[PDB]
Amino acid sequence: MRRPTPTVYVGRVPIGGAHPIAVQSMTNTPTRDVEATTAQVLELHRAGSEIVRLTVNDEEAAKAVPEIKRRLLAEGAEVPLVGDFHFNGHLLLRKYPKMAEALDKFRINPGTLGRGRHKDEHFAEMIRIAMDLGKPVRIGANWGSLDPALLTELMDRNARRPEPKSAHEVVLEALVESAVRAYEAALEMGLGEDKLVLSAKVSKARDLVWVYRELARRTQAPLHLGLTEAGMGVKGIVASAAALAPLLLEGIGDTIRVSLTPAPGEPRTKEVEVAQEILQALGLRAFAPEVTSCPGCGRTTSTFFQELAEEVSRRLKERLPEWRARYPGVEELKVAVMGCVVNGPGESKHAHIGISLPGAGEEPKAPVYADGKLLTILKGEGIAEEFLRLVEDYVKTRFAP
Amino acid sequence: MRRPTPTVYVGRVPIGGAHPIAVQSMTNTPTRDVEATTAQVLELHRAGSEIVRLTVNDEEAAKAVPEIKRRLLAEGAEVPLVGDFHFNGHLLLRKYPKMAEALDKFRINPGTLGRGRHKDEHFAEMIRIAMDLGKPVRIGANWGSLDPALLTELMDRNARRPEPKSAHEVVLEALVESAVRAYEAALEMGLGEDKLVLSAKVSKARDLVWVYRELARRTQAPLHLGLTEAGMGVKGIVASAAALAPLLLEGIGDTIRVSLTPAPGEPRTKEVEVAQEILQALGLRAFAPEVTSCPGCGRTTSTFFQELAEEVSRRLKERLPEWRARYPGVEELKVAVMGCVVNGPGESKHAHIGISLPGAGEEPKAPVYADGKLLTILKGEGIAEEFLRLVEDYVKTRFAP
Ligand SMILES: C[C@@]1(CO)OP(=O)(O)OP(=O)(O)OC[C@H]1O
Ligand SMILES: C[C@@]1(CO)OP(=O)(O)OP(=O)(O)OC[C@H]1O
Ligand code: SF4
Ligand code: SF4
Repeated sequence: MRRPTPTVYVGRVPIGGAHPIAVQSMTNTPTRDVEATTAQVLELHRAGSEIVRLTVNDEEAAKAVPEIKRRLLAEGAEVPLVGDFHFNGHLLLRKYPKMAEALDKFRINPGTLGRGRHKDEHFAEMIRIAMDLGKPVRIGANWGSLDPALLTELMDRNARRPEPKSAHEVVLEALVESAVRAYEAALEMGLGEDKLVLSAKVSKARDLVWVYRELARRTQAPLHLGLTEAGMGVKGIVASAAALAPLLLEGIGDTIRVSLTPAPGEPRTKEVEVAQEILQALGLRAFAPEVTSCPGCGRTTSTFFQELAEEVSRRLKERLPEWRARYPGVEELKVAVMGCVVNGPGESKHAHIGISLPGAGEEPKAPVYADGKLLTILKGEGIAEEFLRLVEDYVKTRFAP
Repeated sequence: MRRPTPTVYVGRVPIGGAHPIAVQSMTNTPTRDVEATTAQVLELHRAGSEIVRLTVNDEEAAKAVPEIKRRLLAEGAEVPLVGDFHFNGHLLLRKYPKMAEALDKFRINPGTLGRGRHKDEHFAEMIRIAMDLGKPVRIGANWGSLDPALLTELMDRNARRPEPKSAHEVVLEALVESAVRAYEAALEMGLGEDKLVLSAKVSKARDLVWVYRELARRTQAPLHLGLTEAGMGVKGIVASAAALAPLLLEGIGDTIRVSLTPAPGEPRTKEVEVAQEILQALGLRAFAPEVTSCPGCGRTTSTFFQELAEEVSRRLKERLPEWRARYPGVEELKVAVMGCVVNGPGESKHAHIGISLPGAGEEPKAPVYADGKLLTILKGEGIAEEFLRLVEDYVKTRFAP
């Protein structure tokens, strides 16, 4: 099912149909602040961001990039950096060659190149720089910055149809056309297929699915997939997952970014967490152990069940750094915590290891299952720490080198 | 695209292809606690739960249901109640007819009916009760409680194939077969097509999509769709949305429930919120105004942007009760809050009303767009309260009766 694509290396990270779908993010510190940006790149990388983007918006930002890269390399952090260019990318890349060389990838937006004839020249200049330095490029369209000349073109084509489409449908058409035309122009200039990634983001899920299906049909490039401007909190999380899932299940998408608005004081790493959860939920990557647990209902005996589930989740997170170093494959661990006999044994048998608490009407004992069979039955006090010891014993055996 | 189905009324709430996809939830208080359960049914309903399920697990639970229903009706709360039966449903429904009459729907699990021959008799008894009272039924299979006799049957059929499938694939087959056979048996007994809903839940997203596609092909019934045992926190939210979205976009699903494990002390209403967000993200329902906002990046000028986005989201939530009463259609409101000129004007033009803050390099002014055109430009202090006044003025005009 995975769409075949050429491989594009973003630094040491390969993107494309033969490679795992890469998680990426973008900093939100001012790029001119070397200390703050370096720190956030590191933080994002440590959280799971395999590629990190930073805006390169003005001369002060450009001047900071080589120093950011130097500091990352000094700690052996080889996380690739993507520069995000708008309006003046051709000028910054021309004027600051050390910045152009320090970056691992350039992002161009076909709607933020300039006016009229200037747009093609600016484009060309950026692509020439990339070719000269052997850098990959993302041609990233976004409907928040759609090339107006292209929109008018397609509106006029639409108006000629026997059955014109809606204005909204035409905007989607223009967005795809913008990406596809810029992709083909870059190819025609001599930028290699191993150096082009495409995106074309919109902020509504159903629209994103239409767009990406069209991009995937009309191009061969690896695709950077994300729902732009997803918003805040649960809404932003849900919309992001709902938009990406249909496309990922159809084999479309080579790298993802989750565009969450942080709440004031919420860490910028949250979007990385959500990206990882999307991929893992769909079986496309394994990053860390996970917990399958029922909602609980009036059959569940006390607040113990919710406490135990949370304690297990916490413990897995705490053990992971050590486990990752010792036990190959542990990222695939699935642990169940269940509230009663209705689904508890059966769901637990589908995990690597699971506990079925006794709910209402049951004898006060908790069977524990591993590899689909009864392992033991726990009773009394301290069931949580007993179970967590059995999980540790399980991991040490199952994921032994 | 919506799959056509007969209409099944769950109380006053119609379920099926001609009706909006209904949000449902399940209580987690002990059903025997009348006060606690009534209160939680009300809370869930007020949060958006159009249908509420409660376990009816033992005689004490059964005895409480008529009193719960009576209390709800005394306040004019017509929220339909679904009784969740396992193991002893035939006995409780027989012994407590006032409970059977008080419920609006019975849920049966074909894997929790009993042993051997007893399973068909128990089934039949429950279906007979439902027919006698004119109640609808959900036949709800779950792979945590899969009928073992059916699994063996299908394992033996599998073993005879020239190319047997995996054990995991056979479990999925058995789950679908369990639901389909019980559905057909209920039809054959004389339960009407206007009285049968089906589910067949699994805890892994990709599996849920396979299962529901099969259920949808093989049956005509409205389908209750949910990812069972989704787990806690962001993982549970993401997995739920990722599993449901592909199916909802294909037109499959007539009611949903989100199976989140609450954190200790987290309200049971969170699953309702997530369910609403799934449906609204996909354009299938509109419950309340929403905010489209960028992630912010190093182009964004201060923590003001995140604060403003959050303030707008909060204000919309606070205004909604009044707005819903005054202004028809307001649930469809889309408001944008954007961090800079790159995408700010364009995204704002796609909302009903939006603000584009000035980011780095820009003059300290914030254009505001409404209905796709410039409405005003804000400057100075108090931009948040000015914008929120313009949102109020907008709503009063656009959503006027
Ligand atoms: C930074 C921007 C600029 O176009 O990048 P995109 O890749 O278009 O989209 P997203 O990742 O949602 O980030 C916000 C955008 O403003
Ligand atoms: C209550 C149970 C019982 O089978 O209901 P289902 O509808 O099978 O699934 P879900 O809504 O995930 O709730 C948990 C289950 O244990
Ligand atoms: S497994 Fe038991 S306690 Fe958990 S939600 Fe299902 S019926 Fe309730
Ligand atoms: S709209 Fe501007 S501030 Fe917001 S993420 Fe995009 S480039 Fe950054």
